[PDB]
Amino acid sequence: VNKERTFLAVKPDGVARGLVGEIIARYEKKGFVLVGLKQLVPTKDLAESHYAEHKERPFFGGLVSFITSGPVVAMVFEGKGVVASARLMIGVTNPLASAPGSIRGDFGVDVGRNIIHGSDSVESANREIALWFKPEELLTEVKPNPNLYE
Amino acid sequence: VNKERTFLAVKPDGVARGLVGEIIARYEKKGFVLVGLKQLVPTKDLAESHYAEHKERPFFGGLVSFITSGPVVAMVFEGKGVVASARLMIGVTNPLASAPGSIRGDFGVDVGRNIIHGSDSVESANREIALWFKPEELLTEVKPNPNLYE
Amino acid sequence: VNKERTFLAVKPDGVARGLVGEIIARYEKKGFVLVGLKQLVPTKDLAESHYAEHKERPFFGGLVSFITSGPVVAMVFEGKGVVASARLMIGVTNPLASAPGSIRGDFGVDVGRNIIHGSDSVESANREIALWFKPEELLTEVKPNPNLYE
Amino acid sequence: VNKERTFLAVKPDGVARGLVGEIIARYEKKGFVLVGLKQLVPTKDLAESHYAEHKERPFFGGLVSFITSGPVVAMVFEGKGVVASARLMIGVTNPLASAPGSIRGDFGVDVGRNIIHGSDSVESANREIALWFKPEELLTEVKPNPNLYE
Amino acid sequence: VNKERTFLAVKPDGVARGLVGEIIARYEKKGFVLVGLKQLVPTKDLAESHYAEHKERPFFGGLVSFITSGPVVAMVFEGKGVVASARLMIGVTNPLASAPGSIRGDFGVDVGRNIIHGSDSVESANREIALWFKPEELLTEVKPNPNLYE
Amino acid sequence: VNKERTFLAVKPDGVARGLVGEIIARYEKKGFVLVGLKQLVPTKDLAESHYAEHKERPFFGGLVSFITSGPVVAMVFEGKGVVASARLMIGVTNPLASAPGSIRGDFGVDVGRNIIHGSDSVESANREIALWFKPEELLTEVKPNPNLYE
Ligand SMILES: Nc1ncnc2c1ncn2[C@@H]1O[C@H](COP(=O)(O)OS(=O)(=O)O)[C@@H](OP(=O)(O)O)[C@H]1O
Ligand SMILES: Nc1ncnc2c1ncn2[C@@H]1O[C@H](COP(=O)(O)OS(=O)(=O)O)[C@@H](OP(=O)(O)O)[C@H]1O
Repeated sequence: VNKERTFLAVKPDGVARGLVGEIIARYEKKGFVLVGLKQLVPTKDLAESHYAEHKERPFFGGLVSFITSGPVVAMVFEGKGVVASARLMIGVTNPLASAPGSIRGDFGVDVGRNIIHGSDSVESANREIALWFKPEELLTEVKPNPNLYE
Repeated sequence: VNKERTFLAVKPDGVARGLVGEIIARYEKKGFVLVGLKQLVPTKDLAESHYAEHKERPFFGGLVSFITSGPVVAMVFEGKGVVASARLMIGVTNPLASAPGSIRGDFGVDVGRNIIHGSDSVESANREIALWFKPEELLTEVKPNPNLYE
Repeated sequence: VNKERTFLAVKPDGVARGLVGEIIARYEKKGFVLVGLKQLVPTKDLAESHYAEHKERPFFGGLVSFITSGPVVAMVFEGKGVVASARLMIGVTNPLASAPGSIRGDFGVDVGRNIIHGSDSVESANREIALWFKPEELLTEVKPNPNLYE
Repeated sequence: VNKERTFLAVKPDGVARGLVGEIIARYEKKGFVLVGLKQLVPTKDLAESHYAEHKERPFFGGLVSFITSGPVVAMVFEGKGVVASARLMIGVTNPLASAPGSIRGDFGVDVGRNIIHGSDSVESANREIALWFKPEELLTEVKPNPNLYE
Repeated sequence: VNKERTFLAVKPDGVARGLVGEIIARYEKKGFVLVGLKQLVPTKDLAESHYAEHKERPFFGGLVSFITSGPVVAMVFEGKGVVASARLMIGVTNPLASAPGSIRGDFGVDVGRNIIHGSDSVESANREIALWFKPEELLTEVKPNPNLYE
Repeated sequence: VNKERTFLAVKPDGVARGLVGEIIARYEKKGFVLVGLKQLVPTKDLAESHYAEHKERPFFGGLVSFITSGPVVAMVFEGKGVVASARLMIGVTNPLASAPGSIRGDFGVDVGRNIIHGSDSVESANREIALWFKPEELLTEVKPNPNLYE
């Protein structure tokens, strides 16, 4: 349904490099509605929890540290197939393998500093959202440009 | 030869969402010459005739209505391999499956409202052109940036 | 009223330099609705008539010749104070005195090749329109983004 | 000092027309740091309090309603002379009289729907900020591109 | 004559902030031809000589130091009235006072780090050019888009 | 290592069509540092040597001729995996087969005039670089945005 949602978060490197508006604009132009938005610096707790499935991976160490080394613009978009489209638009893990046109492909270079995070599945979406956003912070209703869907 | 032409038409949603300029600019930046251009509201007759090959398809119903529910910017471009290139740049039918950088992949979200139409073969081009444009409305001669071809 | 109209025409140099979409996009982004659009090569008659008020000026010679030396994308936009806003966005006669942000300021250099024409007054608007467009070629109705006006 | 801050808020039409990203990007490109950001629907109380100085003005009626008829992206930027600069970049009250390059001059058309609001004085900034943002939602420290200041 | 030239130089902050391409593109779009281009780190000797006219000015110390603290992309453009046009495009000394649309107005914030330098007069152009480019490094001939001048 | 380098060169058509700034900006946005830059007209000697590997290929004649028919903007970028990243960004030989988003895919149409050249391997990079730049013209040190690498 045209009410699917995903969790996106411009990480400390996207924020510091001034890529917040560019990244948001790409999604707005696509047709997805912003449903929640806010800036905060993640806590170790939030980072670990957010990155739970990578608990015993060599990189989990650095993920947690960096994602809490500064402000993060957390956000929630909504729209048909937003979870698949978002990831698609984001690119692939390694910015260097990301095709031009995608976020990481156009702006990224080191997997350590790959600008943004997008939920991988509606399952991780629903969890990630409920982790970063008090339900109060999300639009109870949404009306997309009528020229978007049939 | 560097004289092939394709028919393109920003559909009611492209036009209504204000994507006429961006769409044209993308092909102008590519190296193709506008040989014709015009805005109008297609008639049931033209829509049906335009969508002939999909007469007995479940969606044809909605195709003809929508493409006539408002203004359409019909246009004809020219240049080497313009037909294959236009489609590539337009993306795939479902905007969600269209790669970033393509028209439908950057601004589309529903198959029902997918912004633009490009001729799929030189065969359909020749026909589609002849349908929307009286031959008088088309450049009898063209001169592209000399820096474009060899 | 939000129904005022103006006549714009990307001249042979804007067209040849590939500035059609860029110029159209600027107006679309502003909030004005396209009401008519078409491409044609002006005839000596049309040029002279169009440039009537400059009949005995040293430059009238060249204006007429050049504006008929190639295709011209004639168009008609609509919206509140479109005639004043259009000119504003176009810039001033001499591209070099045109501030950055305007069309001529960003793209122009020689007054001889100043990319575009915009009607100077609603009076010249109403005349110019009726000169370049058979009434049939203009939308009988218009519905702008409801987010545009109050 | 390089710590001055101003309050900005993309109004319902900016948000609805999908201009959140572009607006933010313009200030990010300028050199200012986002110290706070969030989206919400203002309450009659906040709108009235926000528009206090215009209590007995004919338009105040519509100001409070509209700014509460939908989501608003409130945000706080920081940097040298940010208040005077923001306003300059925003343009003048009437979007039609706003020069190209400014926000209102590039995308606005009606005084009623003029996209964004910027604090007019450091005095109103300090107040406006304190109204929409709990001090917890604001960066306690900021570090701008070292290439920005001397 | 359409062969006047000016010396432009992206200072260390423009270079470090990644504004080289944007700045060149702005002039390329305008109509001016690149006649010389190169990246180098100014030597104290060159900075001093280049800033000769401000020898005993308070800021002279920092101008020389900063402009040699890193790579500068020196360039020479050519075109009718380029010197007055480049300056207009660059904006005014204080980036805060630069109108949106201008280089300094779109990206600068401190007078000390104001991105780029443009010759002030044809007098200074001829001089400045002769100072940073060996005559061999400048095009002996130039052919601008024929759609540019009359 | 984040110090790998590649040789890029905007060919005469990219230079003449005014794509220099756009092409540099694309790489600047990606994360790569400009380490050398300059504009020159290739001599037959250099074109031949540069195209050595295609000595007895049918197209070799035109490659050498065309690349010396005008100014070429030679440049050397630096960054982790730049050689494979630059190539990806450039697209594939036939601009018609280049995906949208890539340089050749966004602006090129003929294999003969395909805008830019990027080294194919670090082997060719080291060689090509050594051929168009005297070691003195390349930065002896580089400091990329700290928000780029881990
Ligand atoms: N090698 C390495 N070094 C550092 N950080 C890394 C590395 N591999 C993965 N990551 C980041 O951790 C998340 C891994 O998600 P993936 O599903 O892409 O894992 S994998 O790398 O593809 O195996 C994912 O973070 P988010 O995308 O922010 O969720 C990766 O970007
Ligand atoms: N010196 C000179 N040489 C060539 N062409 C010229 C010259 N002066 C004006 N024009 C063009 O003619 C129209 C004149 O309109 P203006 O009202 O601007 O006249 S004036 O030049 O300001 O006196 C106007 O054309 P449009 O803008 O296409 O209507 C000018 O661009």
